[PDB]
Amino acid sequence: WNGFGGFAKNGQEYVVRLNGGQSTPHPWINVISNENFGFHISAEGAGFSWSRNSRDYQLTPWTNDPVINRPGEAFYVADVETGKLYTPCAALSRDPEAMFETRHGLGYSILTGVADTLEVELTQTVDREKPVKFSQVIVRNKGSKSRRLKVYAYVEWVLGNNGQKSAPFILSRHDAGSNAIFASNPYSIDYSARTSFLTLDSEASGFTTSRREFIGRFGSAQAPQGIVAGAALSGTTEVDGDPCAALMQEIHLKPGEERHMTFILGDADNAEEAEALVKDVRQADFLSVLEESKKFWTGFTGQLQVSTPDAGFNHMVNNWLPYQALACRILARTAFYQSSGAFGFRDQLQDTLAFPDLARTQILRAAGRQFPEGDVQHWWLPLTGAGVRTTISDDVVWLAYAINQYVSATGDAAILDESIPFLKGPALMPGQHDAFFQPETSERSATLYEHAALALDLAIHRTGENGLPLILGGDWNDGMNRVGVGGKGTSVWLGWFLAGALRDFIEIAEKRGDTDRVGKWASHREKLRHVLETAGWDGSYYRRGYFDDGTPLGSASSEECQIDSLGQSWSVLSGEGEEGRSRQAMDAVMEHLVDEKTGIIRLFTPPFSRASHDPGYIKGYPPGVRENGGQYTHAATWVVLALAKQGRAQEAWNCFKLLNPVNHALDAASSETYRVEPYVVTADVYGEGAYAGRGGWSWYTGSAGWLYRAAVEGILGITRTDGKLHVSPSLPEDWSGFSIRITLDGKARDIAVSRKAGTADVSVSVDG
Amino acid sequence: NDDMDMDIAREALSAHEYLRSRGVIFDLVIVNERAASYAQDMQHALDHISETQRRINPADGRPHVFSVRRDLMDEETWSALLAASRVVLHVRNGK
Repeated sequence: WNGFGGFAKNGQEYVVRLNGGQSTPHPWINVISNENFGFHISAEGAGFSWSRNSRDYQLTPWTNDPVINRPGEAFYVADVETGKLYTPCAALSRDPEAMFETRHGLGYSILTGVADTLEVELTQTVDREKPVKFSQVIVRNKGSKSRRLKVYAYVEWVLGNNGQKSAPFILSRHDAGSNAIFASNPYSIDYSARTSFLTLDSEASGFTTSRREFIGRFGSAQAPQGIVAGAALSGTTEVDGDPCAALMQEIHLKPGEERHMTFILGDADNAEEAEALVKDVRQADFLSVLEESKKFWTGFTGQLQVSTPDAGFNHMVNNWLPYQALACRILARTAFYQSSGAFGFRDQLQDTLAFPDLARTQILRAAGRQFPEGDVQHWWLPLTGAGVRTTISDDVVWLAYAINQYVSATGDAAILDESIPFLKGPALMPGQHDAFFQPETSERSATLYEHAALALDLAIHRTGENGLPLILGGDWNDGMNRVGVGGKGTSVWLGWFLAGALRDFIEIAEKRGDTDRVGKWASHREKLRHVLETAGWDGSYYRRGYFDDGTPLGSASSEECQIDSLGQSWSVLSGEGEEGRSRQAMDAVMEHLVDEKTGIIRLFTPPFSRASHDPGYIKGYPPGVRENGGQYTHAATWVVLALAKQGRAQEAWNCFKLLNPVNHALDAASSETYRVEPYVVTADVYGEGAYAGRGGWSWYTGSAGWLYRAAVEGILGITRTDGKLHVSPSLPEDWSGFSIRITLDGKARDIAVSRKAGTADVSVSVDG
Repeated sequence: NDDMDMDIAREALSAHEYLRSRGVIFDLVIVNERAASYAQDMQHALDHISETQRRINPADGRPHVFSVRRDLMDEETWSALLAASRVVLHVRNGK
């Protein structure tokens, strides 16, 4: 219960209440998407439509302005006789005597506005398979006299990458036999055959495709001017400097009945295809798809259910974390802050790690992008596939991690034998770090074995004189670039990760059978681990790496980046290393964790203030934000996983409660510094300077899935080792017991865990 | 499309260079709508005056001067170029 909004029980609905004029510190958006469509709606008015991919394709202007956030879609139900307008959105009505209530659910939103006895309910949802979005407007009158109202639907058509470029070259047409408005952008680089439609399920009284006539000068979203300066909305057909779409319907409602209306917005290729789509949708029903989406989200999120005593924990885990993962790092790789629609290689590898067939699809898609030289495409487009081939090192071995994890989880060797063609291109030139070009398919087929072998051989060839893997151009943290570039930039995290991968690759090679390569892997593992225990220790913690000048990184002798946490976590996360050295590393990690007053988990204790070895553009970051010594949930998730795995469960959950956005500083109004939605996990949290305790770049984060895995395997203790679910419980001192409800292959189990052990169906020991 | 004017071209390129000096950057494209009877002569005449402006700009690729002829390049591309222009001016019909 906060001053703005909270939950609606069961962790499936978030209800935010506001008056007329107030607003959240940041847009409290909810993202709803499908395989080939998506949008997200704030708590007071927003909307961001895209047909194929974001950034390159978009429908409404994407103004990531936290302070203003001018809405792109508006709906007015203004009065005819009196003149006072009304709007379900909270950011449009300036009347102080108004009540707005926004409910964000699993794949839908409902905004209810009450102002002077008049009720307006706007329900936004999306259709599966067919890319299109539905908006139901319900007008309810509870007064004593009949009222005449006009319902409006305003949205500005911008298409392509950025606005104010394609604006003078957007064609708008109005269908006569159908109540639809069509917008096209022939002046586009690639998407020129795509047309967008705004349609009404009834006869629209008027249309106006022009911002000059709808809003015009001396006006804004709250004061459209044209809404009150008369009502003769002229039908605009000529192409002007500002494209939009406005529909006007006259309604006369008597007290006692509710008026229902449906608006349709979509985009599809081909004019006749769009015509067929709008024709089908016009007589298509609105509710049935809504219950279909609700049932889909309930079933997908209902596979795993918990009954822990923690109220906040019972909401993020049940629905919100999987929903965010699916809507951000699976379907729609775009939020209000970051819009990266390209399929990141490592992103697509690590997104599917908490589940079944989705991981198989992602891994085969990733294998489909690979060069015979050994390296892989960093990212590509879903349709064209034209991406980049950079010098990032860990990308190739991330596929190795994904494949070995999939083998460990499922155990199906058939996926290991699949046909995957190679590619070809201009390779690389030793004067740059990346190239765009366009990859072309070839006729050299192989399976995952050859791809893994090529990636591993590339990693072996790209090794330093000290034995540790080179950084070349960079690593996972792209901010720490310009450390290699023809030099000797080594790392310990990469060595840990490669050792962890080979620890099971030796087994899979022995099962398959190859001695000339397993001998090489054994020798490499011995050499690498000898380097790690010899040239990998600072005295109390693991280092980070070495610069081109030989200066160690992650040591106390440097003025910046003195203590790290990634290598310390991955020391036990990979599995190798000594127990005492691991415990000392955890004790050192506790240094940057004691900062409970701010409530973050810093990555590097000394922020990169000045430049001494040019570790990249991290020095460009303000000291204390993002990776510049700030907080990063992805980094801390591995830390809490390591804490749970080693045995320290109480400390693991104590740190986890700090990581959980719920019950984190901002509870009701106690910490306005957080400024970001508490029902989703964020990626950047600031803990230095005047903005200490402020989050940033939520939703679109690669930490939701990792946090879900940490909860499932570390806190809950359930895991999928080989077919049968293994239970390794370690409860805190404030839960006593709980119950896990899981389904698999149509079989449902309700395992009740007490303080020591037990099961509801029958008594059995752990790992049963 | 006249070949008698042969004076609005210098004024147009003077406007282009004046605006490029003022700060705004835009591309000046000249289109030869005449057939092959005098297309080469018109091309030579316009080159003789645009060669002093199409030279490479020190420290800023090719400068914002373009010359095309309707006789060679395709009619559909010609229509696309005319549509893509925010403003169209005719040598005969105005000044």
